[PDB]
Amino acid sequence: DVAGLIPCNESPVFTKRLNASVVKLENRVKKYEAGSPPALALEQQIERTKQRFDRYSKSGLLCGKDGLPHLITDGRWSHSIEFVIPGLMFLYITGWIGWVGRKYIRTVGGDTNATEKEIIIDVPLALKIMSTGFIWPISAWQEYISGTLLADVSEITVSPR
Amino acid sequence: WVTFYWHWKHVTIWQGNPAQFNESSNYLMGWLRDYLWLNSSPLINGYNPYGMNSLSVWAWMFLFGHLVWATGF
Amino acid sequence: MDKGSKVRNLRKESYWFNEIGTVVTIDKSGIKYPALVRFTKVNYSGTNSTNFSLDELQEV
Amino acid sequence: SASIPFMPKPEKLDGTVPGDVGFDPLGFSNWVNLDFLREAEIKHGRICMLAVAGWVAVDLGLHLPGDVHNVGSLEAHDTAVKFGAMSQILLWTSIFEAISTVGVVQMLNGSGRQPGYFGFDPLNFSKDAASKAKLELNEIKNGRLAMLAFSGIVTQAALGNDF
Amino acid sequence: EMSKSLPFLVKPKQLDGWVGNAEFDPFSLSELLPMAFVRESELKHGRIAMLAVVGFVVSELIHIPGEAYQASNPVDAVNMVGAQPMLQIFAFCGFLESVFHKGKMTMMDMHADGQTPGDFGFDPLNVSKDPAKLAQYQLSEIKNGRLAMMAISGLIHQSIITGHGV
Amino acid sequence: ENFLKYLSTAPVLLAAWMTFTAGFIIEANRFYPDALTFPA
Amino acid sequence: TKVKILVERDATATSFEKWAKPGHFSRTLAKGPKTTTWIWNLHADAHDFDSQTNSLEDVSRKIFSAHFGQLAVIFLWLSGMHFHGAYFSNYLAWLNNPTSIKPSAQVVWPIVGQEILNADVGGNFQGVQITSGFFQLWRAEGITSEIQLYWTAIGALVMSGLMLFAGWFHYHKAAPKLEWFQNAESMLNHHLSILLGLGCLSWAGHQIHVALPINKLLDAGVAPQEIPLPHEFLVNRDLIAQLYPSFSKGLVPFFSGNWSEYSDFLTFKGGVNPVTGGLWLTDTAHHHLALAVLFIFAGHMYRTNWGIGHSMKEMLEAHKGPFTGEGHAGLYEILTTSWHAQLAINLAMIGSLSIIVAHHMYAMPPYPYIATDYATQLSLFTHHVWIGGFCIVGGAAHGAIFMVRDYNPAKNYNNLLDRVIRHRDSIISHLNWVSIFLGFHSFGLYIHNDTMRALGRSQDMFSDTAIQLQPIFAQWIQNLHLLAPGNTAPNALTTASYVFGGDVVSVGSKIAIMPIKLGTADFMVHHIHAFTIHVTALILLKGVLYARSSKLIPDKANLGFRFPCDGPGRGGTCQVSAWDHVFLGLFWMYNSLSIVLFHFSWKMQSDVWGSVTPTGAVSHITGGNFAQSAITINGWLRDFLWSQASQVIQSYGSALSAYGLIFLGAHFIWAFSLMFLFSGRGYWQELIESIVWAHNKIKVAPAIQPRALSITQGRAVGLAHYLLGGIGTTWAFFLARIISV
Ligand code: CLA
Ligand code: CLA
Ligand code: CLA
Ligand SMILES: CC1=C(C/C=C(\C)CCC[C@H](C)CCC[C@H](C)CCCC(C)C)C(=O)c2ccccc2C1=O
Ligand code: SF4
Repeated sequence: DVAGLIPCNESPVFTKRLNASVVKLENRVKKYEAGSPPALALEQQIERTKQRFDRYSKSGLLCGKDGLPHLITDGRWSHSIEFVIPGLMFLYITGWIGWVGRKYIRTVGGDTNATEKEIIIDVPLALKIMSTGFIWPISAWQEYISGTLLADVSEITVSPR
Repeated sequence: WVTFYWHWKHVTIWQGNPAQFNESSNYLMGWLRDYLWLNSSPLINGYNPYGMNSLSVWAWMFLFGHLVWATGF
Repeated sequence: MDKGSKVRNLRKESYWFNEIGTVVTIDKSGIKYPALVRFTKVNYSGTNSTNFSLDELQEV
Repeated sequence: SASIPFMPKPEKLDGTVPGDVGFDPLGFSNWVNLDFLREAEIKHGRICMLAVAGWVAVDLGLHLPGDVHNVGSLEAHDTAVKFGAMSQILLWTSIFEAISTVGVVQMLNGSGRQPGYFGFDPLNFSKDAASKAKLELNEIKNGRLAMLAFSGIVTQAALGNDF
Repeated sequence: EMSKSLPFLVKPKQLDGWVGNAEFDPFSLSELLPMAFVRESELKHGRIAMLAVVGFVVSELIHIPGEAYQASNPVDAVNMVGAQPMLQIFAFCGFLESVFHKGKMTMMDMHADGQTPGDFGFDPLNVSKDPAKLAQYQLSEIKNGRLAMMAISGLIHQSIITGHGV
Repeated sequence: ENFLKYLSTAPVLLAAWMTFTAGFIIEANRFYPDALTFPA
Repeated sequence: TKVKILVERDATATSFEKWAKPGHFSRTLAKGPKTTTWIWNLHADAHDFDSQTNSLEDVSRKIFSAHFGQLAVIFLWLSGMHFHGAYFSNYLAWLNNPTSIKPSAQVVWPIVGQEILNADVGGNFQGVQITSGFFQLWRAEGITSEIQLYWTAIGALVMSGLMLFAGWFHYHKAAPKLEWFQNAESMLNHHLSILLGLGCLSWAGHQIHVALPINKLLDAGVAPQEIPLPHEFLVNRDLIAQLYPSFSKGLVPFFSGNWSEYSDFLTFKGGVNPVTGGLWLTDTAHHHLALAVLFIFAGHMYRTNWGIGHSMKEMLEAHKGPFTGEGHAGLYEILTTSWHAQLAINLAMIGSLSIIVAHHMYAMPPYPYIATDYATQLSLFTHHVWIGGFCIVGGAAHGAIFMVRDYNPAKNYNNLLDRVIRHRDSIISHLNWVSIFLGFHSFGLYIHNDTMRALGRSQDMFSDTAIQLQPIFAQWIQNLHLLAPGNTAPNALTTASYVFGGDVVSVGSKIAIMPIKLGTADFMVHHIHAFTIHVTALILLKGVLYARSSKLIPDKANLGFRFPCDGPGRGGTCQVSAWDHVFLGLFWMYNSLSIVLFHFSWKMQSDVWGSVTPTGAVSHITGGNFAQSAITINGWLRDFLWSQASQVIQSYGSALSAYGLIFLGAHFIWAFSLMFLFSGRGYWQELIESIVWAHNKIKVAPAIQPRALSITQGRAVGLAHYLLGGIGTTWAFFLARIISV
């Protein structure tokens, strides 16, 4: 439903696209003997195309007048699968990365050779830190409420501030 | 970017096949082919060895603008 | 204030403004900017020290 | 110079390597670690002794119960790679070879490990009385013999069935 | 002064005061990580392998009414639909891991003061009577845990290739 | 020691880690290809 | 014995300690990174040996071993090419039916749908069509089997290993002393008599004994299976006597002096082989034999250890006339005491030679079935043209580097270098005038034609049907080359190339090579080429001459080779160094070579490449629209770029879709380069300051302080991305335009 979109399960244009892909692959494979490595590769491509289209039909995506799936990203829970769920994953992964990185910066920073430890990573310490990122949200919130996340106004600035 | 978007959408609407934009505006090759390459044919043909037409002045100005743009570099 | 004491910079034009630097030497022989200070970070010129007047340093 | 009496007295040789007789015309040892060479020679010799034993064993005898073993030694590699036993033996030999690579690196660094020391004496054929040096000379010599013999066997069987 | 399990390597250090002191560490991963955390991980993997091997053997013997019957476990777990049960058990496992670790969640937080690896109290059976018997049982636990890891890996993969793992 | 320290340099570690990330991403796309949207 | 071998044993210890201390080579970078600029410097001064040690011996030992490393890399590349031919290519199928089967030696894993790039080349094979002409090269060598390709790859791998070992050995174990390097006479003798003389002799032997009979059998229609192995042509002489009944006599004619008896397989017919469309193998065999003789003779010219020979020092000192003061006095010291001078000469010569190779290979296709492979011809021509331009500009840059660093006025008193530096103003002023004259006249011809065509005054243009500018001199030279066979080259049966005149050589209904007529469009485009070349020479020569000093900066030499500026004083002093002259010369070289490649592509598509009918009618790719459309800028824009860009833009959904993707990516990178080219460092430094404040506010602050790219690095990055984008755009354009065939 949403913005005049008909589900791809009952989209004639979607089926026409599937048929066009399959038929063009078949025309391509018609110039190879059955069982030839090229023929097997093309048959596997045909099977993969059919599986992709079937998965799209079964997933619940919304098709347009052009027959291609369209994504709804207004927060609709029924369409969270399109954007909300992966987004969270991203914000987790990157979060992890970021947090881990920050920790390393603040771990080797209290040394005379802090610079020398950035071109040359301390792999043991680096992996120690990297293994701790799965709780990055909790640690980040604890630091935020504990005042150890942000620096005070007493930091570098410019003539007009 | 804004003027390209306006012009291509309106051109497709005027031609009577707005589906072309809806299809080809999702990837950049569509912009390069269906808008710049396709719609410049009546322009670069302002004057050819076979003859010339009313658009010859616009083709000359087209090449002139290209030259000035390059000279800026 | 004294040799080896940390001082927060107050020179507005300085590359290490609002930063902590260690005092290296202090000239008691008059001079307008007698307090030599050294910072961890190098400025754009590659130097990491400068002379300041005691009025341009917050003590700690 | 030993054996070849007109060669230039092999350098950095003798005093070690029970199997040595002083035969180093090219003398690679001078410019490369002797420990690495000893390890390479011993490993080649062991592998090839097993190879000779296998080739003679495959010679119309001791075939495994599977039907695929009606096949002969020459075609054994192909039938094994198709059957996948070859890939598995590759897996296990690779595991052993990595664990031994750590040891080779340690030996080169100066860990004090002897070239072929793998502490493998289940029936401890070796004894202080037996004399490890006497036991090794035979090991190294029969290993070199097996190296050359297997090379010959495979080549002249690729020519015509040795037996 | 020389290795025991692999008598062609130098005996790794930082491996003495530990129950599973068979002196096996060719790639020296112990030197790369804190011993306490990684041994605790050994304990966890071993315990999970024990539970999994027992659970796979039992399932191929008896089942639960209406939870699917007479099928290989790797196939039955796939046959669960909607992820309704697996998420429940996942949350329960997280609950218990949090309870046991007392909030010292990650490796750096873990082993804060003592946090002896894989203790978590929970020893109602009379133990800690003497270091001798306790260490004997601990060594038994480690050996059985490693055996369980190998057994479960084998059972699950052999079920994958075949139909029924046994 | 020296060889491992060299392996710890920024470019070597970046190359190794990016190769690892590309590898596991490629494998994930190989086993679950054409993953526009999440399974129900 | 003045020439002798001198080495130092165990010159350098082999250890990894240095590998963990990046920047050890330079004294400034060895202190560790304070800012990110350090990082960039470490990759910029890595191979600047001259700036790492003050001793020439150490620089020489580094250069020798780095050359060994380069040879190892090249051998590894050859091994990879040959191995992919043996295991991943359709070489056998192409051998059987070269005309229809499309060469391909690369296969793509199906991982994201990229398997579409596996084209239906033919021969029951799918892969990426290659345009490196390796199949034609291998056929010319009479490979005829994949075992031979496999063993070629194995040998290449072993040779790469040997090159690596030689580099290591000649640095760390036996490093030749400086006196060993400073042997120009001995080095030239050894490189001419053996490297180039015996190389030619050995290749001629291969051709006579391997390539000739195998290719003759292949041309006769013998299937590769029935062709006996090449070694079979070395044991039984009669087996070769059937093909060339002059072996029967053996080697006795060679020593008796009756070389005429070898005319069976040592011919001078020239032209092109009608069957394969390439040069006759016997012609190439005689060619390489003659070159081997000449190189061996020339390798005995220089005096090494026995009195006889030439001393190049005396040779140079002797050549001096009234107009040039001391003549070539002091050039030998320059070329034996500074690697930059030698590198400048060698790079200039290699670049010019690469361009000559590109010009000669298309006109006289040397390999079988390469002429009709339009995709291969175009790719090889453009590749070698680009390589030549890059090498020429590099020679200019290193000449400037020599002038800044290794130039010593004390040893260059009133010699050629001194006098050139002393009338540099006149040289540059006249080069400027000739550049302006060429630009005005040549490009204004195009502008005039465009204006007249836009105004409808077609009778006032510079066209064939209008005011005519016929390249009369080029036409006269073409006529003389046409008439050469039998009159000025009596023993040559056919002209050197069919470009000048003659029949239409077509293979399998495709026009392999045909005469190229020169008209007014050719005149205009040739003068455009001359204009661009003159401007590039202006820029680079000005950079070289004014590298040490100028009326702006009398002491430029003290500032170094590459420096950003000398401040905003004296008006402005931006891009005043010789490095910046190279920076601009690279742009102009890219422009000129782009024009050259467009000229070649359009001319060949419109006038040479095409198809023939059984009667003999010719139908070219674009219908001969070059004469009346290559005379206006709008004509180039419409009939060449817009018209021939259809393949790239429409390649989506086919095996050539990769070319469209690369077309767009090259456009993107080219546009991206403008960000560095136009902008300056201060803006980016301030933006980075704001971003660093943002990082610091969260207690994230790298110890290595971030820095905006230096001015010189900004220019270098802009130029590199500009060149990559342009080259990639034309690469995709040509390959997709010439692979849709
Ligand atoms: C771990 C290091 C780290 C952390 C925590 C952050 C965090 C942040 N950056 Mg910074 N940044 C970093 C590295 C880092 N950055 C690097 C290496 C670059 C150079 C390419 C930049 C360039 C940069 C710019 C230009 C901007 C930010 C901005 C921001 C903020 C928004 C997030 C964002 O735009 O990311 C953007 C991230 C990038 C563009 C590149 C990140 C590249 C990798 C993924 C990060 C380095 C990971 C590294 C391998 C750590 C390894 C740890 C291991 C040794 C244990 C946030 C404060 C923005 C800001 O000011 O917001 C207010 C902004 O405008 N960053
Ligand atoms: C025989 C060939 C040859 C040799 C031996 C040298 C050697 C040298 N040159 Mg010369 N040079 C050459 C050819 C050569 N050059 C050519 C052909 C040009 C014309 C462009 C130049 C232009 C040139 C200039 C302008 C300068 C040098 C400098 C130097 C010195 C330092 C080089 C360095 O540190 O590398 C560092 C190498 C790099 C940082 C690698 C960068 C490589 C490019 C930018 C990227 C390549 C992209 C790749 C091909 C495709 C990418 C694909 C993409 C999709 C990823 C050194 C003496 C410098 C100097 O001061 O010497 C005294 C200097 O200022 N050279
Ligand atoms: C397409 C844009 C463009 C144009 C037209 C020019 C033009 C020129 N460049 Mg520039 N250049 C450009 C782009 C361009 N460049 C870019 C992008 C770069 C960056 C790399 C450079 C970098 C560069 C350098 C580094 C150098 C030049 C040089 C030259 C001159 C070559 C000599 C010449 O042809 O004089 C003749 C002039 C023309 C052909 C311009 C067209 C004039 C037409 C034919 C006639 C115009 C009508 C007429 C004037 C009517 C008058 C009346 C009217 C006012 C009403 C010329 C001034 C060189 C130079 O100045 O030394 C010789 C030089 O050294 N250029
Ligand atoms: C954008 C820009 C910058 C800022 C650009 C910077 C700091 C470069 C940033 C490089 C990043 C951090 C590395 C990663 C880049 C790519 C993701 C991949 C690596 C590319 C090569 C380095 C291998 C300048 O400093 C500058 C200076 C002078 C003139 C023009 C400019 C200019 O245009
Ligand atoms: S703008 Fe840049 S290059 Fe020009 S004078 Fe100023 S600092 Fe130097």
